[PDB]
Amino acid sequence: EVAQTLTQADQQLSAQGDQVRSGLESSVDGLSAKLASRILGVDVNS
Amino acid sequence: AQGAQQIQLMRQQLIRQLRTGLGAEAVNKAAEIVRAHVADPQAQSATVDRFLSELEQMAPSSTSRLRAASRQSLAALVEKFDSVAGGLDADGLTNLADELASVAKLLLSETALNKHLAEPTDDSAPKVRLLERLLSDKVSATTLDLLRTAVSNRWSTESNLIDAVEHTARLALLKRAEIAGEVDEVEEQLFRFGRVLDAEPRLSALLSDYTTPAEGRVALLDKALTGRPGVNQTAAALLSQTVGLLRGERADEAVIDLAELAVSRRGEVVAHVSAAAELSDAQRTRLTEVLSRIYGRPVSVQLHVDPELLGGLSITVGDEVIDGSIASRLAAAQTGLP
Amino acid sequence: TISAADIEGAIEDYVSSFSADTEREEIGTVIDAGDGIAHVEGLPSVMTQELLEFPGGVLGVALNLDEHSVGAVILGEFEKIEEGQQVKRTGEVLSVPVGDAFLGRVVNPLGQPIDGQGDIAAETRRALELQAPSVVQRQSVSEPLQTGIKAIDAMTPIGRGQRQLIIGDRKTGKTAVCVDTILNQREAWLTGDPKQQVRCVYVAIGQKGTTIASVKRALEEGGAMEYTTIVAAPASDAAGFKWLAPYTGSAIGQHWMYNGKHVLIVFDDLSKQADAYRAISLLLRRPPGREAFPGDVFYLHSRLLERCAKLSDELGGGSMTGLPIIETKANDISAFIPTNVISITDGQCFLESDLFNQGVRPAINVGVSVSRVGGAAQIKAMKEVAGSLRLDLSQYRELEAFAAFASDLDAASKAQLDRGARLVELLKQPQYSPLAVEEQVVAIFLGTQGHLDSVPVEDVQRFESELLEHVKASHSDIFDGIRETKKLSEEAEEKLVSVINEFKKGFQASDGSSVVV
Amino acid sequence: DGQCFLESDLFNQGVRPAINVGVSVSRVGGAAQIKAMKEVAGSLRLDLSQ
Amino acid sequence: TAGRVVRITGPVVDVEFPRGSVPELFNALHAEITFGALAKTLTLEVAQHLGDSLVRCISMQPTDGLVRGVEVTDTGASISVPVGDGVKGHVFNALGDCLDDPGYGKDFEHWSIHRKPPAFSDLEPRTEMLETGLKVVDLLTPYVRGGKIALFGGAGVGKTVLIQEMINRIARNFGGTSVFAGVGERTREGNDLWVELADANVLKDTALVFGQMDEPPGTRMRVALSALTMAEFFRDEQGQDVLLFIDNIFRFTQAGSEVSTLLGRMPSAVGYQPTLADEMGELQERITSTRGRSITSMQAVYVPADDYTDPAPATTFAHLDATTELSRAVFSKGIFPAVDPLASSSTILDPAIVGDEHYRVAQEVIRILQRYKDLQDIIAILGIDELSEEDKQLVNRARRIERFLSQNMMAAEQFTGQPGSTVPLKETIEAFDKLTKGEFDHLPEQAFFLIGGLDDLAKKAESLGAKL
Amino acid sequence: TAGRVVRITGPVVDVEFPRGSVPELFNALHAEITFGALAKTLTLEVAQHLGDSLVRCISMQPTDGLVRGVEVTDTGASISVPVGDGVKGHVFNALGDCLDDPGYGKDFEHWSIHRKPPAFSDLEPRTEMLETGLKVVDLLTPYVRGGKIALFGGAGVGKTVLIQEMINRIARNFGGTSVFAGVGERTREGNDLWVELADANVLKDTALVFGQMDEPPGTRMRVALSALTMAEFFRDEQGQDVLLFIDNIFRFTQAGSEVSTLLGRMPSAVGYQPTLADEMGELQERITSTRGRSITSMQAVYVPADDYTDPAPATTFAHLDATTELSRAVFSKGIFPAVDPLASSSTILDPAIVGDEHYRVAQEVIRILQRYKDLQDIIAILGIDELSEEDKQLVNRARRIERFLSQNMMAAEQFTGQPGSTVPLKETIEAFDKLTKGEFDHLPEQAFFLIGGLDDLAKKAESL
Ligand SMILES: Nc1ncnc2c1ncn2[C@@H]1O[C@H](COP(=O)(O)OP(=O)(O)OP(=O)(O)O)[C@@H](O)[C@H]1O
Ligand SMILES: Nc1ncnc2c1ncn2[C@@H]1O[C@H](COP(=O)(O)OP(=O)(O)O)[C@@H](O)[C@H]1O
Ligand SMILES: Nc1ncnc2c1ncn2[C@@H]1O[C@H](COP(=O)(O)OP(=O)(O)O)[C@@H](O)[C@H]1O
Ligand SMILES: [Mg+2]
Ligand SMILES: [Mg+2]
Repeated sequence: EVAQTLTQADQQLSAQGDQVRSGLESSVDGLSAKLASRILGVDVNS
Repeated sequence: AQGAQQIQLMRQQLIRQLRTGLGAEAVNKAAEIVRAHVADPQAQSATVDRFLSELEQMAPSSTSRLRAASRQSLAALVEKFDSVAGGLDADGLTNLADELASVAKLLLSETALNKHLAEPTDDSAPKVRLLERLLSDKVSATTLDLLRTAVSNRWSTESNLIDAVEHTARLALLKRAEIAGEVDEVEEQLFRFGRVLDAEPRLSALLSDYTTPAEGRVALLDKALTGRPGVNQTAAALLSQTVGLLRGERADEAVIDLAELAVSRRGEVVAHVSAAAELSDAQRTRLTEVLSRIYGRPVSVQLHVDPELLGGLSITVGDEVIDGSIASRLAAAQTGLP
Repeated sequence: TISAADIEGAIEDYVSSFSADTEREEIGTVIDAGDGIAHVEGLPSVMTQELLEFPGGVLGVALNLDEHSVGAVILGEFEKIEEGQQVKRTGEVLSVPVGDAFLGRVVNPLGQPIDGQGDIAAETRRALELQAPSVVQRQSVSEPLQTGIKAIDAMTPIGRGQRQLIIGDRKTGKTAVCVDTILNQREAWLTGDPKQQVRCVYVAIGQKGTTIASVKRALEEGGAMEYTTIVAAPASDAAGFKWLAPYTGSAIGQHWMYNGKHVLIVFDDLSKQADAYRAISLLLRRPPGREAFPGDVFYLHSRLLERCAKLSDELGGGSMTGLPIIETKANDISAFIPTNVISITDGQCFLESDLFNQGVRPAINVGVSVSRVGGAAQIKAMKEVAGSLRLDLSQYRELEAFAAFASDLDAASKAQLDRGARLVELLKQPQYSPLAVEEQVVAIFLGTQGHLDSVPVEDVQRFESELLEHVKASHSDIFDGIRETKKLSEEAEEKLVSVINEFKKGFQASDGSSVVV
Repeated sequence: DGQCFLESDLFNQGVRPAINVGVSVSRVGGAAQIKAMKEVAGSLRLDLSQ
Repeated sequence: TAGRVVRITGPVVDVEFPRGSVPELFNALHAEITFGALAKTLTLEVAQHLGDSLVRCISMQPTDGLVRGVEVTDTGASISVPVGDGVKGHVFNALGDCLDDPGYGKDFEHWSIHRKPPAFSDLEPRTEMLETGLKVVDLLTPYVRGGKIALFGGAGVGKTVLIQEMINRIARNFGGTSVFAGVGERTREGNDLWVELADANVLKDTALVFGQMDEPPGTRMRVALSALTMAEFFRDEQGQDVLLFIDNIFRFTQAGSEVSTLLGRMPSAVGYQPTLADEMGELQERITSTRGRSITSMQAVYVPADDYTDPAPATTFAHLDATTELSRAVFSKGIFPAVDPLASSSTILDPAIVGDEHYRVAQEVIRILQRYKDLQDIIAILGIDELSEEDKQLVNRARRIERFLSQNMMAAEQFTGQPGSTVPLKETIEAFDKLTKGEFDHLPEQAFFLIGGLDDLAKKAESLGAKL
Repeated sequence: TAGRVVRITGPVVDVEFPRGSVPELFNALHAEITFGALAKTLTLEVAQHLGDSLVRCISMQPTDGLVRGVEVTDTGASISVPVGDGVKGHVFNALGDCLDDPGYGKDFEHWSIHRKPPAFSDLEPRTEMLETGLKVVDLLTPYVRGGKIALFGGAGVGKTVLIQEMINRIARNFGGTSVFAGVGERTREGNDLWVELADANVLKDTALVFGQMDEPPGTRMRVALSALTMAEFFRDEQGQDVLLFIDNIFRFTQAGSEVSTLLGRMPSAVGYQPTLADEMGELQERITSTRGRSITSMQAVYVPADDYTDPAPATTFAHLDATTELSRAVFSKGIFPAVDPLASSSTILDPAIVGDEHYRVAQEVIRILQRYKDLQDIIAILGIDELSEEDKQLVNRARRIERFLSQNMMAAEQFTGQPGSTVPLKETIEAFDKLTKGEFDHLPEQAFFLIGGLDDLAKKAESL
């Protein structure tokens, strides 16, 4: 039973991770710009 | 319960994998963004200005290979040279430097003579007698007295004696430069030659070897590097002398040591500064002042542009570095992400 | 149901709060490198044993400091080191995170998890070389540390704060004894009382990774991972990690000990650590001595093992019990490292291959095994029942030569022979099956009161087990009394005797005989 | 590819050549013998060791 | 941007490079020997950065004919060997060159032979029996499928014969891939194995990598890594069960010790390199099965001078799931395979895995043999007649048991002319249960020598004048 | 005039001093570790003059956290320990620091721990006997005044009680004092000894000096000299008999070997330091009688591999005057002290020293005990009745003799209310002479348990 649950949960987690990877692709730009501004020391929207 | 723990742990592991991927993508995107930001040279100037302001805010703070006996003896010899050169004329300084270089090369050639002159002994008068019987009248009075002083003191190792003599010669030439009022030019030329030698390993290797005749090596240096039209005469003479008296030290390292000695003659500290682009006069003055404040002693800045810096400055003083490099910031970002 | 909100928030908090303001740094240069040792010029203000950072996130430890350069033991990824690389000083000596979050985790000698279960929340940090408790910061070892092994708990008892060496040839059952001790601590853990709970630290030095995984599986099967931490330095790890792993485990255990907890730490095994330290020293050109070991290997082990102490009441009364393991070659306890560790510890359990092959498992040689703490580490019941065990076994070993001449022997000699045979059978114990102190007391009571005299030797073991089952199912009040009072009362003793007689009425010898009377 | 161990104790006993049969072995075996010899001496070494 | 040879001493070569062109550690460099008789291209593995832009390297080929100051080229990477399904059925050397078909495999994917072991979280204990058909191995030292198995022994005790026997029994009917690593062993043995595998039709499923004892120390150091790299590719990429055979793994350590002192390392105890345990740990930890990816590795471990306390075998012991220790005493008694039943061990020999019956029978056999070993000296001096009757019975039982642990092997025919035999595990357990109970005490001990199961015992006893 | 650290290699530190300020050999130098976690003051001992104003020293404390170039201060003298009556009742380390009260004794008179033995002319040329008052020791293994006594015994044999008894007897009978030197002392055992002596009330008469196991080899090497220096002050300045306990002397030898290895010296046979004999002689020759006062030493000796020909025990036994073996067999019988009368021995059990009557009585006792030991096997297996009548007579006499060697010790009073007894040597000799003749064979065995002389024997006989 533990093996069956582990495989089913692995498949479910892989599908959910694919969905989350698709979803998160929008907000990388803003946080990357924030990181660039922080390291550069000057607040730059670009 | 173990199975539930495993399921939750794999869920957390997948979360961690997503976190790592997102962080890596963010770091790459930020690297591209900053690379674009540094396209404008005004951006590089602004980054350098911000780093200089940070240095201004940064709080202040506070040759070593020679052993005890050799270091003390070299200190005595340099003090004696300082006493001797109280009013020596420039032509006399050049002659003294040439004579000291000749004596150093002689000590190199006469291995038995060097060993007998370098073996430690409490008594000094017989050493003085030997030195006089050797070259009492061949060389001038100042050179004879300096050699007497050199042989008088104790040397931890034989080689150091030769080094001491060479050191004296260099000082003499530098004194001449000081009399000429051109120490800035000689320092600039020496640093330039050291930098080109460092970036040209083949010439450094050929010049560093001591088996080939010294005259040929000096001629090669002249017709290759130091015989060019736009070269300071004093710096060229110093470089030729050191290469002719090389005991095995690497040519680039020897030239860097020569430049360090030249700057230390004024009491300054050499600071090697790497920048993304050449600084401005105001920037140079600001950097010199802030470095002097941080280290107290006056600092001479040897700017060395490198494109991989991307901004800020990377300063090196002694064995201690302040890395304002934007590339360093990018590396920190790329290594600090979970 | 992984929501992107948490990932986005974590990364946003990281980037927004990311500041790398320039700080003045002392930097040297790698002047040479070879087989895990890097010589680095510069770093004039570096401390002895300081941690150094090499490019690519490589870590080294400064051991040799001279005028020319610094010798540094590389803790991993040595192949990444190159002449000319820039080395930074961290300004800190070796230190490890410590906290309750390390329970149930497998970490490397630096405290970094290697079990893949995520980060470990560190309560604080401890330097690996903090001094041991001083002579006036301790109190006499008096609390028993029950290993659940009858041979050890009766013949060479271990008290809390004691250093008991487990020494023997390979495959003699040392790891088994230590794992049995850790498993036995589970009931004390479930009690929930910190005065009884024992936190276990298993330090694996030089073992292959699958062996460490097998040990972890054994601990999980018994529920010991709840209160056990594993510090792992497998055979593939750099010699520096093998050298430092015992100190990391000791630091974690010390953090627990100084907070009033009781800790049991197993070093499996110190011979591998000594070999790794010898490798480091030889690669650093330090003078060798006997067996090529450096002049401070005894200092290595003694400084490691003197941190296991029973703290005074002023310091919280915590304790750390050491169970170092030593692998002898051809049972040569006279070798250099075995001699040192034997001199260092408070008692020894000598395991032998000949005993193991004879069926005596655990293969402890009771004749030479000793515990200097002795009865001070036993409860009153065990002291009473186990008083005669040593002399009885010595007499049995003396008389064994006359096994086939029992008829010629006088009555006393034959009785001693039979009693000794039964006692030797009694001290045998299956693996992964520690016994509670009350059950051990009852079994030793069976052995030493003559209640096994009528039982055939070949059945003794079985008898014992079944008897211990019977009581636990019908007369647990005996076990409860022993556990609560730590002594066997006269009423409890007579009830146990009557129960034993009835069970004997009910028991069957394997040869069809009767064990009554 | 094997060794012929010679012992002084065997030599003095009159066993000449003093080959210690137990610890002496050829790593090629029957491949180095003619068929007749391999047939008549198949298990001679093991027999002598026993 | 090329280096030049500065110092040459045996297999160790010092090479000076320009600034910023020092090769990374373990990088492969190339040098030319132009002397006609010995003309070749030396491959040198960077071992140390000595400072001053100098590097110390181990030559993979003999340095005879090498000249100071010759150009040294840096390939920028470690020694790499071909990987893929194409290596099966071919013979390679430590450098990946195909011996039986020069130029073959040059277009395959190439993997560096230096690699980190699997992550600890990927490791999984293996507790599945691998039945062999050999009585002693199946009973007292059960092998583990996907586990690490070793055959320990001194020179000429039967390590190679047993390796060939296990190739016959395990690899012949193996679904997956086999990798054989000849490490510092006899070239004649390598040729014999090559021909035997070709005739048995197992060669098509086997990759052979030979670095022989005539090679310089560097080749003997790196051939094991090359073969292990091929096996690792099969495990991690192709995802199929792998059989790995190494003979002799001790040669890796021996070559390391041979070059250690020339590399400037102060010797450790017994003349070994200070880094013995660390190098052996790296190599052995690479040889393992991960979760879901199985490598059954069998290694022949030479024990120097029959001394099992020697640091090399002593350090190797920690890396094995199962060890079959061959004894010179057993060999000299004419018992084959010369397995020491009291010294050998297996991690899966417990009641949980092998069952109560197997464990009990094995423990009884070990106990009887231990008692017999204890009584041997008394028997030698005072004779058997001075033992108690029970001890006489035990001595007879032990002699019969020790003879019955011997077996005629498939690979041993060439030495005895007797065809080999295989015994099922159930038959072995039943036979040794009967023996430990004295059910065959009436048969002569010679009836138990070099046979298979109980049918062979009955036939031999009948031939000897007794009835089973 | 201050030096600076140049090289650090574990406990080995190289220090460079100005040209004319090099410290003498064995001088104590002070350095500072300022790192917060490991902050401390290192005491270095100048071991070698390397030349060019460099010296090589052994750090007494771990060098972790030490930085190159830190100032090193020369104290101008070797390691010096406090001396005087103030050191009694306190615990010190090899450097003289008080462990139970830091700073205590820092103002006392301080004596360098490196001192020469008494001048050859000041040595007593005639050996003397140290009348302890214990029957077994006085009769069978008399202790040499100003001599050396090896002590052998496992755990649970009464060794600690024996040490307490000797402390009591030297303090009370001889009006002396005791210095305990724990060389390679286990911290647990050191604390246990401290508390035990405090409980027994003998701590006031004892000065404890601990060189612990977890300290670098230098302190373990020098702790014995420190304790010996305290004892030497007590002998020479206070005119007191001193009893010095060393435990374990083999650990002193092994610490010397470790130090020699650390300094790069080539090991001698079996890996010991080349100067093993010289170091052992320097330590042991300071333990002698001089000017009427003496230091008597009882030293625990470890024999590697049980090999008495091993260089360490071989060198140690060149200085030992007596051997006392404590046996668990004797202890189990209840005989206290549990001294094995047959394994123990003394080099002054010679008629020329102890007298003819003493030697005769001791030899008779030894013969009876040896015959009893021989008959023990027959008794155990064949049964007592199997023996002849003369064998039974000798068994009874030997049992009475062996039980009479037991004594009620002063240290035992803390366990049983009964106090201790001191049997004069003449009384012991005559009592054992009578016993060997069989003049008390009719008395019950228990009458010979834990008593003093003949008066106690008669008193207990009437009680039964
Ligand atoms: N009490 C026991 N009863 C039966 N078998 C036991 C017992 N203790 C250990 N064993 C078995 O003995 C063998 C050796 O045990 P273990 O691995 O604990 O020994 P070791 O001395 O630590 O070994 P190594 O040299 O591999 O580290 C294993 O098969 C273990 O299952
Ligand atoms: N099962 C066996 N039966 C008969 N002879 C054997 C057997 N095993 C080994 N031998 C003999 O012992 C020799 C050594 O075997 P081998 O394994 O090749 O050497 P090593 O043990 O050194 O690897 C063989 O050449 C063979 O003659
Ligand atoms: N003369 C005696 N009278 C009563 N009890 C004693 C006597 N001698 C020893 N003992 C007991 O025996 C034990 C011996 O322990 P200890 O004195 O530490 O010596 P060891 O270190 O040999 O065990 C003590 O706990 C003590 O109670
Ligand atoms: Mg183990
Ligand atoms: Mg072979």
